[PDB]
Amino acid sequence: VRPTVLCFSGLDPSGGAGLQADIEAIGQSGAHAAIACTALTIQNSQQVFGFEATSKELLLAQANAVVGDLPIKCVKSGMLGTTDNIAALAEFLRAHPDYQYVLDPVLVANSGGSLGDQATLVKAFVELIPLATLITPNTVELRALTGVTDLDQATQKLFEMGAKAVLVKGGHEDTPDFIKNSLYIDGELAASSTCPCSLASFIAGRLALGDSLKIAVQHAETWLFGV
Amino acid sequence: VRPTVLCFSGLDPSGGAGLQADIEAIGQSGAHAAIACTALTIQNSQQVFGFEATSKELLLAQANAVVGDLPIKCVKSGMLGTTDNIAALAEFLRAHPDYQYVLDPVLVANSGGSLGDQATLVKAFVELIPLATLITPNTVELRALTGVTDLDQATQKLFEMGAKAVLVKGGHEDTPDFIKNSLYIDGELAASSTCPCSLASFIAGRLALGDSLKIAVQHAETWLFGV
Repeated sequence: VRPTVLCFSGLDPSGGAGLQADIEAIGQSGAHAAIACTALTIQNSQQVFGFEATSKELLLAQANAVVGDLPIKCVKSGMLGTTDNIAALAEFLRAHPDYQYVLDPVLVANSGGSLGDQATLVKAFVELIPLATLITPNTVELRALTGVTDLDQATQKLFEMGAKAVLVKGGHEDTPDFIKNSLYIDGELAASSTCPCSLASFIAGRLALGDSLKIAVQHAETWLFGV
Repeated sequence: VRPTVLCFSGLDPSGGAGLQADIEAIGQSGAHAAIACTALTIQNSQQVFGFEATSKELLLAQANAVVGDLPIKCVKSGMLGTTDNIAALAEFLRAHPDYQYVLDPVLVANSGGSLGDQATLVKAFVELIPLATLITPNTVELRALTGVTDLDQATQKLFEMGAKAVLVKGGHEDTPDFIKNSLYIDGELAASSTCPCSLASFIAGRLALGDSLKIAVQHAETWLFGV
């Protein structure tokens, strides 16, 4: 088996996002995907009708079945659904500090439909921020996590909250053709790029395969520049 | 969006089988996968610890969110978990007789671990057999569905039970290097082939794209001869 990325992600039946997108991205990165499903959502391209969040017990049962069997090198999270599941993931990560971890701070669906109570989820994410090898917020997620509207100030706030590295997707350098991404490591700009961007799972795959953070981010852009 | 295959399949956290394999195969066929998850299983490469079957209500809710939004052309089923879910799928298919349907009669995991009570599931599958465009049993599944050990006789029994077409995977022509597949249409041998075989979802994708059954089966073998 290839190095494995274990994904704590929700299921989108329409196949536009969620663990399906994780599987597609990780396969294309060259790694193997394993899945601990956090929720069965009821949604399509237009709206979210609702979701059934996985219990913390069933979430950890899925994850722990993978541990010891597959060569897990990295964890990726997307939709977690509940504060219980955020806490369960933190528990899992603290039991395995040797795993890398890519935090994609999903708060809402592509359609804008609810994937949980944002106020309580934002507060719960505080626990996961310092555990991540990389956090990948878009500009909306960045502001929600920090309560700061200025992008520069919000980025610094994330580092004050314990972030190790942050890939901010979008911002003042965007155009009709590209979203500009900025990679910060320990509060400093490390790479400033673009992307013709769901990058978390691909990056996780490259990290599992032994890439440096900068090399993983670059590969993910190259992948999309061919996608 | 590409033509869509809607998959009624279970989740295997280790990523060796289940809806993950459906997503990979359907993407490579050129179609789009949508998912109605029938169960969250707890398993790895070595064993099945257990599973939590999706309720018939949540199963249909996932499926119906996809209907009307995506261009569904084909349904594929794998693990269904419960007799309730087999009945729910039959209900769904009879509401949409225009969908093609590939029945992969999953009864047990790759490891040999239980995915439900085989005696009651075999009896429940009677309902789905006549609805399928194609059934894809391996030799074990073929014998279990029919209660017949002779492969030729079991195949004819499946047609007496209302089958329209059957792709039997494996048999007396197998070797250490290849499993031989036989495609029967209306009780007659239509194509006799080999395969260097989880073919159901790839075939479903090709059917969604407008291929004939024989052409879809051939494409699926060509795919593996490069995999």
